[PDB]
Amino acid sequence: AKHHPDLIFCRKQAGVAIGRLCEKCDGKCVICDSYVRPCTLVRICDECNYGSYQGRCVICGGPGVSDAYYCKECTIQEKDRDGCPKIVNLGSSKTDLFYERKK
Amino acid sequence: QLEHLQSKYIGTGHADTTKWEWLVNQHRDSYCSYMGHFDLLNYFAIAENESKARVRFNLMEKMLQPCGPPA
Amino acid sequence: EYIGEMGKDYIYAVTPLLEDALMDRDLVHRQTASAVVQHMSLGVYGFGCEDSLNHLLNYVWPNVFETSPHVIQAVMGALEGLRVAIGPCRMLQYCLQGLFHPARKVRDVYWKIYNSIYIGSQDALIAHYPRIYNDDKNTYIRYELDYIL
Amino acid sequence: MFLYNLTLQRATGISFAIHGNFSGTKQQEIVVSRGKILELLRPDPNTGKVHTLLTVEVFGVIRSLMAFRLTGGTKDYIVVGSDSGRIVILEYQPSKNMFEKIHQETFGKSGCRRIVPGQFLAVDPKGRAVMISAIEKQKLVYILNRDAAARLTISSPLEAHKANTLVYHVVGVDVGFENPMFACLEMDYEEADNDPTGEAAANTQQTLTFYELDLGLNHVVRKYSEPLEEHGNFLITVPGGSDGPSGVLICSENYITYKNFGDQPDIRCPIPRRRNDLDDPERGMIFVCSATHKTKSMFFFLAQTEQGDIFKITLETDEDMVTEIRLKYFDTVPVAAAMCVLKTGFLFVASEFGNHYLYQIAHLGDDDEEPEFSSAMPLTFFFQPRPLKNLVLVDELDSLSPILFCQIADLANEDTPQLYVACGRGPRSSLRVLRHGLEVSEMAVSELPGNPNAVWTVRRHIEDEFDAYIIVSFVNATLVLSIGETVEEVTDSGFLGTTPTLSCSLLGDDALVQVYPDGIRHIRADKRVNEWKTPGKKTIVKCAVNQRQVVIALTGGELVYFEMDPSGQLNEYTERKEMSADVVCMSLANVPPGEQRSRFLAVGLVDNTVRIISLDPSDCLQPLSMQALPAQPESLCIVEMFLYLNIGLQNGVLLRTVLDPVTGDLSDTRTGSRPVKLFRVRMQGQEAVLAMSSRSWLSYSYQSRFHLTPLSYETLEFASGFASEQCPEGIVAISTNTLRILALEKLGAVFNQVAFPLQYTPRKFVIHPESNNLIIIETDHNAYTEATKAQRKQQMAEEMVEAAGELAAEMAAAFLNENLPESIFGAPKAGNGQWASVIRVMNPIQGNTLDLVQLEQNEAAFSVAVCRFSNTGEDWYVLVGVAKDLILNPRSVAGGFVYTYKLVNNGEKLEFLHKTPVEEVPAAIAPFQGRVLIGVGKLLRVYDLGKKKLLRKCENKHIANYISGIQTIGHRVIVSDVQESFIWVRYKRNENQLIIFADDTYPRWVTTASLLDYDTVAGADKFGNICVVRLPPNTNDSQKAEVIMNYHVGETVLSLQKTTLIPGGSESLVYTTLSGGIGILVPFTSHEDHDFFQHVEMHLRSEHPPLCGRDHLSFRSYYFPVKNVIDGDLCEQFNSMEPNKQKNVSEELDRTPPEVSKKLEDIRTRYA
RNA sequence: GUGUAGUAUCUG
RNA sequence: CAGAUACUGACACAGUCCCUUU
Ligand SMILES: [Zn+2]
Ligand SMILES: [Zn+2]
Ligand SMILES: [Zn+2]
Repeated sequence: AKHHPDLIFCRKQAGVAIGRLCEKCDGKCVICDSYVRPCTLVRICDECNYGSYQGRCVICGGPGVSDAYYCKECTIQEKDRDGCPKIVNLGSSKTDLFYERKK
Repeated sequence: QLEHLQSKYIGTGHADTTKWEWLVNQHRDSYCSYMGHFDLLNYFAIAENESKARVRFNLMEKMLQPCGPPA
Repeated sequence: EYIGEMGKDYIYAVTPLLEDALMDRDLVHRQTASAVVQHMSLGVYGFGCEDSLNHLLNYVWPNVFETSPHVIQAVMGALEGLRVAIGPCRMLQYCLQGLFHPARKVRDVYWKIYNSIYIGSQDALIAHYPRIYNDDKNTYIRYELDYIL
Repeated sequence: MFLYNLTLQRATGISFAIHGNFSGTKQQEIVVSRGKILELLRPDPNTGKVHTLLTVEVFGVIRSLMAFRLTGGTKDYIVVGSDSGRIVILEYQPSKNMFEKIHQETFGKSGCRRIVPGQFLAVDPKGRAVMISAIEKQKLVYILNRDAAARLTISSPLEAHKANTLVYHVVGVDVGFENPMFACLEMDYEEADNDPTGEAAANTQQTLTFYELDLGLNHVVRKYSEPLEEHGNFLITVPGGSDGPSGVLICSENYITYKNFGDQPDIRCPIPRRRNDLDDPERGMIFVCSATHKTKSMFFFLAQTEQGDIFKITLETDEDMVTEIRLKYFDTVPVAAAMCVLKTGFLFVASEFGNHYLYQIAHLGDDDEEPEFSSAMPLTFFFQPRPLKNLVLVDELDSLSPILFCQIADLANEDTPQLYVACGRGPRSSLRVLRHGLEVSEMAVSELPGNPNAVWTVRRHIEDEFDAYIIVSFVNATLVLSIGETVEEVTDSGFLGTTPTLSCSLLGDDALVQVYPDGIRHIRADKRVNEWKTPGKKTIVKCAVNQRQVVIALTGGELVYFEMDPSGQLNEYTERKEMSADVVCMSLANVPPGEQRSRFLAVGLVDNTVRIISLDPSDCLQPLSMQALPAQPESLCIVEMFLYLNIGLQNGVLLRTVLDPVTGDLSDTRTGSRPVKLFRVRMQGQEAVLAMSSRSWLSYSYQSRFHLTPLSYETLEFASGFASEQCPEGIVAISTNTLRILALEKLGAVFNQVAFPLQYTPRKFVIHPESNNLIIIETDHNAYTEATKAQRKQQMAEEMVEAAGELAAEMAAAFLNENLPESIFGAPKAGNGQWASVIRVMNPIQGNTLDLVQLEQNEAAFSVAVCRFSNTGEDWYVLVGVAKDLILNPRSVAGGFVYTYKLVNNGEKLEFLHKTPVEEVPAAIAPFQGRVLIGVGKLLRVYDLGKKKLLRKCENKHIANYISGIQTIGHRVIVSDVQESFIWVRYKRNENQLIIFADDTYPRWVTTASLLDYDTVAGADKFGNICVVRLPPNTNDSQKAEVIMNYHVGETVLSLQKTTLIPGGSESLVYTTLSGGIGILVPFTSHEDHDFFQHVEMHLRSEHPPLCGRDHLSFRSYYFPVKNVIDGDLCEQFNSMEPNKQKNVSEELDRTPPEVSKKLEDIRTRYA
């Protein structure tokens, strides 16, 4: 999520595990959040795939249903050679409306 | 912050970078790239009557401290 | 962004609109035109249409010394998208002009731009480095590139 | 203006070599990798020669190459680490005759960066893991395994990063069924960047670190790290586990050391030194390569020094502890980059500069005469080199790797220009001559007075292995002969050859039928003659001979049908046909063993229409298809093996058509308005055709590719197949009113070479415009001239005599009268700033020097030219630029001199006239307008001839850097800088002033340039880029020049020339690479073809990824973005895929695969 | 209609 | 330090609780 300047990416390593995407975000770029021309698959480090974190969506974290992908700009710019893009942060715009709507 | 990616990669400078550590990295990168291309080493081995192994050994040895000692 | 490869024919029409878009107007105009230029340069990469991209590059550079996060976030993206369609050789000349500036706010921005250029296409900068003469006691000249057959 | 990049010759520069069972059977193949080309080749164990099986391209440089096999397997895999930034595992498929992608893992960015794995690659000998490491901080380890699917698997990579560490070499330690262990040579430099005094730069040792792979906890940790005494360069693995000890064989400078982890001593045996070395006694001795011949009975090792001397390392041990190392000098070979000890006593040597050899081992070196060294001897060993006495040469592979200069010109009495390349380096340099065609070999020459026109050679029996029958036919007379290595006149043939012979058929297994104008006479091996006389005044025209049937035609189109029977009796049909024209050209296909006979017969007529008549008697004498031709055909022939047909026309053109009763694909090409005949020949056990014209032509079908290549020989009119014991495969052909024998040995290729030996490395040469001679010059660093070497040897062999011992020193007498050669034993490299130059004049026709001029010490020749001045008449002066005390790395000189010769007596003499001293080294000499332009470093000057020296007329100082090139045209001259691309300066003769007006923006490391017509300079680059710079039309002859072309060949280019290559061709842009490749940059003609080619290239960019895996557009944009260039190798690669993928690629453009292939070959066959 | 970051201008 | 008026980021909207255990 490039809109929130609070989220922190992982950038540990690649692997043989393929990321998954949920219904809320099916054809969105992992970094660009675009909608055009998926090009390459997404790999995640073993630290991001273990037990309760297995088969979860990369951006939000819901039950994944379809494979993730990279847009053509990310392939031309070689932005996929960084590691895994899994978000390791809870966020501030998604963990506050909970307590705001509790009342 | 967008400085996370720029920090984990060596050779990245900042606002308090002195010329010496810029030039030593500039020379080290060239030395590393010399051994990559085969024709870039053929040219060096033909320019001076030496062998490829000797040129590679000299290039590896010169990487310990190029551009002299610091200040 | 949508047309992609087909933008090499309508490249001339938008230029005398970005030209007066990159003026001293509100920040929104220059913020949006930076993304426009980024997509425009990324869509035509590899087809040899850098003649107009070089002219367009002369307007993005003045709008780098800003403070709002959005405008700089767009301008750095535009510069990164232009550096792959034009080449690191042209960007290095612009960046090296004020690297060792005697101020600090300009030096920080120039070093950030240099780091952005340095991370990508690392090996492509070997042949584009300038020549620096020797000081009192140091070796600053790559003598291995002066060999003549 | 768009350009199309084709290729003519592929690079032959070997960098890596591996061996193993890459096929699956019990035969070992060699996988040799070029600079960016993956190649496979295997040697024949029965004859020793080596063939080629695959030359696939990977589109990217290769930095490592390793081979491994799984446990309990029988197939070898290939692991490739390259600039792609990934790791690739390949597999050879004999059925598909092509590689197979298996795995692909990404672990970083792309480019030869510092922290990027891919440089050093090591594999576990047992085949359980693989380690790929960078030059610094980026060690990575994978875990290979096999699963229930019998397929290779790759696990997640394991990081082993370590900051501030330089890696020299990585090798895999051999352990027997334990955890994998790897070794590396680290050297920290953190403390060297914090002490301004510089004392930390020295006294810094490097350690031998062993890395432990925990196979139960899935992590890698380092255990042992001990400092060393002196620096090393590479390591050799030792077979351990259950067969021999485990350890390393670190090869430091002037020493070899064995070290093992745990508790074990060390062994240091000094390297043997050559006896009475003529070089400076302060140069270290190091190894360059190694080998391994591990065998269950006994194992040894190999090594090679700087001078190219093979040793034999044997270890001594009792149970685990190694006691001593026993060296022994094996042989002497040219310096190589890799060796492969092959089974069955074969050794493969791949030289780094020159041809590639292949030796066989007769003796293993047991109970020799020379002693063996050991570490037990206290305290500078010596040995005496000698001829081989242990190996023999059985094969040599040509390779024009180090090409420094090229020039295409026509000097002989023909129309096809030849290539005069100046390749080679060192004492084994040569200047080869390249011409299109094949190599011609002859065995014997015989004189046959008269006027023969044809000859036949058919086996007596179908089971015969030696050809016997020869029927030499004159215009009317005949003369039967035979081949038995004693070819003479034969009489007992009993053929009654008193009539002209038109054919010699093979009707049955051994039945032969002769043709005479009065009928048909059968001639069986047994006394069974079936003669059929034909009364009348009209004779026979031709006859369609075949292995099972005969078809004949008479004057006016009177068909006669013949068919044989198993009993052995002839037959004839009772139907006769009528024709609308006359019989001119015939053809007949072969019969496969799987069918009773052929399918159809081809008949040609005057109306230029081919007629197809079936052989079935039910519908015999009935045409099926009709097709006219633009011109009258002359001869016809059919080739087999998917089958195609060849159509020969009256003029010099040959047409190729696929085998089909109805008309189909047409392939038109030029064969010179003369009749062309096509016969059946044999090659390597395969069928081929042979066309004869003003020049001989040979066409062969091999792996779905057709090459129409001529023969480098004079005019020929007839040829025939040949096979015997003396020659492996030859050709029986006749000559102009005489007899000859032709032989072919080399595999099908182009650019035949004839080598002229030289003495040093040629720098530049020029061609005399009147006597077509050469002014070749030479210059090499670290060398001694013919006089200094002799005087140094004489002085050295005098002080050692008076060594206070026995007055009885007679070895000087035996030493001064025997000098070893230099082309096999290397050269005595001495000094650090020594030079030697030689000026040579050579006849391009045959190799024989005309004059030799030897310069004195520390004089390097850098430029030569031939000029003619104005104040003097026809006086061809020769100017040579000579430096003085040139040191390379700390560049500093003390001036130079320019020589001047006269070149009298039409090109075989040279007298010294005078020399002019200069304060800087000259590099560019260019004559123009009866004067000479001299570029002395930064300064630029113009000189004029005087009486004792040269006069300086004009001076200009505006070049930013060192001048390394000058070319002149009209009033505009171009100065090639070393960092700036180009500088345009104009010379005016009114006030004698040089002014610069136009320059370039992007700096370039230009090495050569060539103006195309008037304003575009086709330059080059030191890194591989090729660019074209054009000046704007509105320039006032501050004003930059635009760039219209950019590309990245990937190899250094030092030759550019625009000259037609074939008669009737066009203007090309032939260049030459630094590895041995020749390419062209031909442009497009029409506009509807450029779009098709661009679409094909764009579609293949995604439908056919590179073998290693890398963006082709990014690869071609390595330094500068591509511009107005379309790759042609990728387009030509379309011919090699699967049929379904071919159809899928073709269907978008609404074309058939034959339609795409035909024009792809047509564009190539037109410009070259 | 509401909430989650960021930015510009006048006045006190 | 505060108030007011405009603006940007294809920002998100009972989001739902998925080792918290006897
Ligand atoms: Zn989601
Ligand atoms: Zn993206
Ligand atoms: Zn992760």
